[PDB]
Amino acid sequence: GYDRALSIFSPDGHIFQVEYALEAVKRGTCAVGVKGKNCVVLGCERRSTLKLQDTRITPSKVSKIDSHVVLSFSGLNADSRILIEKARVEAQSHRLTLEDPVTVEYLTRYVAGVQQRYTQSGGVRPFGVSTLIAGFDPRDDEPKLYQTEPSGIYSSWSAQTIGRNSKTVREFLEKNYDRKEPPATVEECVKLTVRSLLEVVQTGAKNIEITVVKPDSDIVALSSEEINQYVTQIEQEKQEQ
Amino acid sequence: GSRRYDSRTTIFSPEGRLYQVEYALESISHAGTAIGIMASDGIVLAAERKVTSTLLEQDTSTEKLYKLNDKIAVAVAGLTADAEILINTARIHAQNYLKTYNEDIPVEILVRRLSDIKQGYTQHGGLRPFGVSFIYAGYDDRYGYQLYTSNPSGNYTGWKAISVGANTSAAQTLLQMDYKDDMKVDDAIELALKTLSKTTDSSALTYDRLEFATIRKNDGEVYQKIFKPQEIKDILVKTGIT
Amino acid sequence: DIILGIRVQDSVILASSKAVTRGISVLKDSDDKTRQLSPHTLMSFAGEAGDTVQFAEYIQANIQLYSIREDYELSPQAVSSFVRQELAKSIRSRRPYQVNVLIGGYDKKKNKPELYQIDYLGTKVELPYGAHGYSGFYTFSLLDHHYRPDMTTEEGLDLLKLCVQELEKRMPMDFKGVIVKIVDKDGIRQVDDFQAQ
Amino acid sequence: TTIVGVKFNNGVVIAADTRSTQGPIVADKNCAKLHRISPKIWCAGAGTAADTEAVTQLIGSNIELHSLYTSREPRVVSALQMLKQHLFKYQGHIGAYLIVAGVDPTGSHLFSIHAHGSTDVGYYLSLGSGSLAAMAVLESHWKQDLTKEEAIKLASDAIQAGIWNDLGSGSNVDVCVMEIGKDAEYLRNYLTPNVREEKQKSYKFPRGTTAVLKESIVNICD
Amino acid sequence: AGYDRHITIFSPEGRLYQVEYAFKATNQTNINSLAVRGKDCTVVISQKKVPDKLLDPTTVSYIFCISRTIGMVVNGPIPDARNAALRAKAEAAEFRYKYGYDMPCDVLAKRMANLSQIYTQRAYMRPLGVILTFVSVDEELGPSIYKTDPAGYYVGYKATATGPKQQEITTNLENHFKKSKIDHINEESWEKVVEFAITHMIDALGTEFSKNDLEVGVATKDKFFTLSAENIEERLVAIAEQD
Amino acid sequence: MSVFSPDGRNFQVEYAVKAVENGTTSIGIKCNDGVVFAVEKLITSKLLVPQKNVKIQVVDRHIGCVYSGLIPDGRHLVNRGREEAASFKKLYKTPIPIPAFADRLGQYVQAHTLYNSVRPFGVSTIFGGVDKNGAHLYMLEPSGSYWGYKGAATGKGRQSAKAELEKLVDHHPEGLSAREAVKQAAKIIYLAHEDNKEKDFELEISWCSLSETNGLHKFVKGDLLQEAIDFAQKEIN
Amino acid sequence: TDRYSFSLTTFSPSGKLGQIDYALTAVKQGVTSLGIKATNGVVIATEKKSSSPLAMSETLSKVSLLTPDIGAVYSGMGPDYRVLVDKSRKVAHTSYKRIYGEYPPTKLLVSEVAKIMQEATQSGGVRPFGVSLLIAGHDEFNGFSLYQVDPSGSYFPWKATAIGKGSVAAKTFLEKRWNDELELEDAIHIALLTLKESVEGEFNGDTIELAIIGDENPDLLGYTGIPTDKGPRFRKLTSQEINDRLEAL
Amino acid sequence: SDPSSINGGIVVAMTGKDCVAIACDLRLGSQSLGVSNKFEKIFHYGHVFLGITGLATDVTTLNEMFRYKTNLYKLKEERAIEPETFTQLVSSSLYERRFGPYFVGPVVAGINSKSGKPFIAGFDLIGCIDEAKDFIVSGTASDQLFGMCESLYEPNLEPEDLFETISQALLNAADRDALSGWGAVVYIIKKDEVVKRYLKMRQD
Repeated sequence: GYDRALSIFSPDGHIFQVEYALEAVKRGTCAVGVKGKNCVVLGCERRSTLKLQDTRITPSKVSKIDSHVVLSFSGLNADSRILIEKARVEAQSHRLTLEDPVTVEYLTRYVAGVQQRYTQSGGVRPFGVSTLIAGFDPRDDEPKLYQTEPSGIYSSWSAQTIGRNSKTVREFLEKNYDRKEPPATVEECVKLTVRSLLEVVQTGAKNIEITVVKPDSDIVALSSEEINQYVTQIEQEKQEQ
Repeated sequence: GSRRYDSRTTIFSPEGRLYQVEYALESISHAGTAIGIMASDGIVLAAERKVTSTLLEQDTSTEKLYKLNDKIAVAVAGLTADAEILINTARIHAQNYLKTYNEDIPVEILVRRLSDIKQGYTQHGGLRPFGVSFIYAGYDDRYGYQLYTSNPSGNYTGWKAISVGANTSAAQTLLQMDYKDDMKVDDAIELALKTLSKTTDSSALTYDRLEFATIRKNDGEVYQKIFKPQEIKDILVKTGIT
Repeated sequence: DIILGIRVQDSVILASSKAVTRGISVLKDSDDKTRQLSPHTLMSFAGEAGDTVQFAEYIQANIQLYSIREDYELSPQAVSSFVRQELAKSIRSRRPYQVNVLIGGYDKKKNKPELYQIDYLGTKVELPYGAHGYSGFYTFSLLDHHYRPDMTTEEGLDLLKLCVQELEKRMPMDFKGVIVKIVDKDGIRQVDDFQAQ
Repeated sequence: TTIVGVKFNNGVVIAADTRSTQGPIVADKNCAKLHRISPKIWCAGAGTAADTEAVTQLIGSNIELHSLYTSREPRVVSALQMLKQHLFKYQGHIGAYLIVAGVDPTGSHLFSIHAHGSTDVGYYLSLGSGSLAAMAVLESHWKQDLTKEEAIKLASDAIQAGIWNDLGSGSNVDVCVMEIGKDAEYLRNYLTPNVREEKQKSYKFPRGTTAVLKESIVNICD
Repeated sequence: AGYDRHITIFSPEGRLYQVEYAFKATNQTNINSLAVRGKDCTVVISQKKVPDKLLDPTTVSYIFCISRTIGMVVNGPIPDARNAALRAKAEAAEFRYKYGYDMPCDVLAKRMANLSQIYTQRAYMRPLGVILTFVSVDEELGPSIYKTDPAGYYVGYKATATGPKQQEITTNLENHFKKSKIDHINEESWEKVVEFAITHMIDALGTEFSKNDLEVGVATKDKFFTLSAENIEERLVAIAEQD
Repeated sequence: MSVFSPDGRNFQVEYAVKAVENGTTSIGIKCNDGVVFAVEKLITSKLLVPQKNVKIQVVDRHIGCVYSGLIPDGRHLVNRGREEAASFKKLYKTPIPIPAFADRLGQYVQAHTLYNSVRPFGVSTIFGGVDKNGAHLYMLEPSGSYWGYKGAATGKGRQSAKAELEKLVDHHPEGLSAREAVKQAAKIIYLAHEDNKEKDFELEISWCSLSETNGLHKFVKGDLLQEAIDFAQKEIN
Repeated sequence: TDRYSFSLTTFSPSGKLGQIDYALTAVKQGVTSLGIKATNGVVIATEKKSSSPLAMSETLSKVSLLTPDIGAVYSGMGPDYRVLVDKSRKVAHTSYKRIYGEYPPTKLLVSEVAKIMQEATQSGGVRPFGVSLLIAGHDEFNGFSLYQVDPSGSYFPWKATAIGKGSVAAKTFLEKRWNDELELEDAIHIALLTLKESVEGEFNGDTIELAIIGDENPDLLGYTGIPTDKGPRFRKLTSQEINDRLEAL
Repeated sequence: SDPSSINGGIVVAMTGKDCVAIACDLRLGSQSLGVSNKFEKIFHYGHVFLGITGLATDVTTLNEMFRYKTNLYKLKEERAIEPETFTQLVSSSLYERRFGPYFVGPVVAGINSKSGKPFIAGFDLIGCIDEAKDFIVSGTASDQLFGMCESLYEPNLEPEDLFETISQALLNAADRDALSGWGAVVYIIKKDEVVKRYLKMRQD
């Protein structure tokens, strides 16, 4: 029925809609993910505004695709839900015809592929979302982290951030992440993740959420007391002149 | 040249927002206000109906509060007619779930469904989005009493207390001050009414201009009450607004 | 092939024949005719060749999807409601899935074990014990007699073994014995030692 | 079933028995085989009951809608036409043999409709198991130009013929009379010749006769 | 420019300019028609103009026999009028088949008017720039004139006229009916009713007509037909008696 | 394209006419028992193989069509026309009557003035033939308008033709022989060439007479054609 | 084929659904019509404004029966109203009579119509309906209802209201004349009085069209023999019946 | 062989003075094999009761279907659905699958909340309604149920007797059917209340 071309080339070679989709991401809550030696962590800014939320139920920014992979994101919330659902289905389907779960790249390629599809199809606008897929390939202990954009582009990163003020925390991660010595422990990697958020979050502890993924479907969400304990550690260091 | 009239209802603005969604929200800011408050043993819905006339049959006009099923209700802010289309889809999704699984639908599952339906008009079909913001009140056996909101963006979130329509900044501020987590239903009733009374663009808050409902606790089972115009008036007295 | 199931005090026990016969040759004496749908819900199955597994796997996958989406475990009741609902569609389908299943589960909320029998027409019924095909004919007589709702898992395994001896003695097909699995509050595990008890 | 239609000088009348059977069994000893399509167009059916009712109510739903659109009273030919075209499309798989009758602006009418799609016209007609018994009477006593009363007696005698001799039909006689000027008069159980004689003894049981294992109240409230 | 001028959508005034424009296109043939009713017949008169000598005058007509009983006259461009006659004929034929009887003049008018209404709501279709005046001697309502337009409107008339000088002709008849005090030309023969129509047209338009400047359709029970240049003239010679 | 201007007119249809007008000129003449069609074929160059670029089309066996304006549109319409005349014959047995056929095209062309996703035809089409009750000449405009004719013409030299055509109508009230009309139609093509004079032209005449062709549609070729050339060629001076 | 698969009714920066506002404006210009609810019946009415003294007013019905106990009336674009009655009549069967074997209740039918009217706002390539309907009706479990429906598909139940041209004036008039003890006869009388101010021309049983939903009329059923069917509650008045009440007035 | 003979069982309903009664057996067979002695074939929706004999998977589906439909009805109509309306609903619903029907014998039983009238009805698998005012039978022992009800029934029974009549009519019919029995249940319906009782019977 409705097939008008919403994503098309402008005279200088840009596809305006995709760019304006990234703009939506720019206004998303900073999402971040860094890889450890034997783990991967995902941190996520949450607006500080309403002390009136019900945090038990309000959709959380980090989502599981399978038991061994999660997806974080920035941009339009409602668009994200649609990417997640499609992802979890492809996950369950890949097991059903290959008898083995998806590799983090395959899942990513798949999701990025879907994003790409909305830039090149009629009647549809691209996804106003950019993502951070991370996990461990089955029976593998080498950690993985990817990012995808509305364009449909994707690539692997040792550490990455997306969203509002992402520009600033990558600045922090570029100077603070030694490739040769990646946060050995689970604790170092999480600390490093929080520190990069405290440049941007403003009243840190209260409005941060960290999720820790380790090999063999070992994923846990940190309870703010545990996260807060990391924020008091940050004072100590900085509080020494 | 049939393409000259296509308002392109599903595109992004340079800043990265969906014109049509923002504009839908704009008209929602003029709809009569609706409040939602959650207590430890019940939930409360309250709404100012902005269609007001003495000849209007209040005893009948189900304009803002509707029931999706036995344990879930909504409060509407926007185009009544739009909400009704969405309501009937939800009512069914509840019944399809019931039939498939023989358990009532958990409250979030139904919110997420209805919020995706909206998110779609947002990304394809080139149709205007549904001009509705919903407040969901429900109780299931997993998360107990729950409260949610959704808007034309297809985005939904959860709350302890929340408002939609006109004067939400105002209403939301008053809710932060006086809401406490231990609250008891009866307090929420008085808080919702007090709140509307101080945000109404009217000389006074009268029963004729209200719709009120509660979700409460036979035993171990949940009663859902819609107040008739007499009940709202009575309730208005005790509270000390009359 | 033999599909049996019995619900005791704090668990559900499933027995399922290990033979797979195609033609006049027994192609396999080791087949495990089951699938774990969810951490506390197990499903045995018997019926037409491909359909049997194609159905079992389809359900499993679907339940695994529901599990992830909601980050929750569906009650054994809801799973069987869903399963019937599918088999019910099959019957007026172009080509029906001819599969009979047993669904043993442990309801973590209500803390009781539950056993559901559903035949390929979508006939669900909830029982203390069940079977599909002729397995009922030789065993039921004994299960009617000894079965106690307060039985222990050990007591269950004995009454089960006795039912297996009857089948072994009076049933003209060699089914190469059963694989026994137990579903309880701690999940599902397999009794890898039923050759002697 | 035994059904008939008989034309009289100023209109038309139709009649039917009231025995409804499943094989040799009598499911209902008094059901109505007289169906209204429109106030003055009634229809008597035989064959598969669900079909005669569903194909009647359906056409009558449309006939109404048509009458509303066109602002004119519905005609027997419209109801005839719509019926046969439906039945035909279904190649006989809708088991509905009918006698459609009534008055409309163009005068009075009487038609037959077979499950396959064919229709016939006439002054006296019959369908069902009694189709032959009734017709034996009709051929015996129908004359041209008969009064409303002559016609009702005749249509009623043809259904008795059915009731008695035929085992496919029994119980009572229903009649609907459609006179050109007047309102249609549906006379349900116009005849009740078969009343069960008083039983030889009351079978009512001394309370408690029946063993009860357990009791319960049931909850309808909210 | 305005988009609300080009497709079938509301102006801020609550109007459809497209509909209004289609009303203008109806006068584009500068032809007037009129219809009146007898004691048991219905007559329509239309102006016929064949300025070009190269045109076969026998093939120039805005009167159509829709059904055997329904007749239709059109004020507007021939392509759209033909688009309508075809439809109407098709509808007339179908209604017969399905419901067992001849489509009544008023029903066809309602139907054709429902369709006209649709082009008025749907933006992909334009209205037809025509005004259909249907006529018959109905078996229930008797001699009948129902006329539909581009807005989807239709009503029944005692008599009517349509075209550029629609108005002159209309007030002529309104006047005639004040004295008459009735809803029809009290005449037993259709031949005298056709005469009457032609007279009041000559009066209303203030113009004399030859056998070739007119086109006449007539409805009687069971038949709707048109008169020839001869049937017309015989009728035209009769008007030379009193006047 | 389906838009009404405030006046009541449709500008697209009016423009489509412009495209017709600036095309070559074609005409048709109704004779006593048939019809004749002639068309002006401009020779842009010696490169065009003479008398092997046929522009007059045959529908069924008995209907001849000719068009001035956008040529491909004209074929689209003949193609449609051929389908139409075939369905008819398939159902009703008889070959399609001329008026019947004129309306089939009439309705189809009109349909292209109903929507704004569709463009109306860029041609006026002259056509006809013999049916069970006589000869018929028709002309159909981009608007779907069409009427029966005694004579018809359209294109660059239409007034030139129509002037000459009115004169035939007047100086022969009793009728017109099919052979007369062949010759006559050639003259009218030559006089219509005075306007489009800048280039050399080629003539193409087809006819459909009950006596001369049996009701079938056929091209005037060789012998009979050369004399029609002649009649006109030397009458021009 | 269609090409307008996109919405022709869209939100503006201010939050307005332009075309709905414009459709409402078309209804403003419509002829005054109104409804009044009584303890034992509902009444609806409007002025038969005629576009020619040669048209026969009787042929055009502005007051129409949807179901035996429900009736409608409008103000605005007639043709849009006409097609709505056809669609409304059918849905009353397809979505109800044909599955529950009974006519739908008043509030549900009004919903089926709002539903239709809604879709003309949101759907591909269409403008909203240019009418506001008043629907009067009675069902067994709710009693006599009075409903209004706008082009948006919004519907409100009323004790009495008026729409069209003189609407604010009429509702003003009605707001002071109505009360919960009215008897049909009295409401009929008030309706005629409200409509007097809304008419400049002649005012009689031929220039007025007025109908009611009240008692059941066996004389209007068409047949006898069935004791559980008493006739429709919708009853349209004749010119005569009206004038009897105009002398009295 | 016959889809209405695989699983078996029966349902029967009656009317007495100001009340109605509906009863069924509890068997679920798989042909000759007894499978469940707890298969209740009587369901309710608001104050309307429905019995469904026949093919168990269809019985179950229809309950699940009518539950759904009646809820959407209550939500919209704002009231509970009445027996007369429901009966029509069941018939539409069954005829909807005219050429692929559910293999069942439905029985409707309830009292009109408004009119205070006792009402009951029967149907064939394709919807044909029987609204007899005395009794309704259905299933694998429909032949026997007619036998019992015809001899044992009398109008205007008082609930406490109506209970005895229906109970004996079920019990003795079931005991002459190889595929019916394995326990039984009887509902007694009044405007005020509903009482449900399980009966003691032979288990062979």
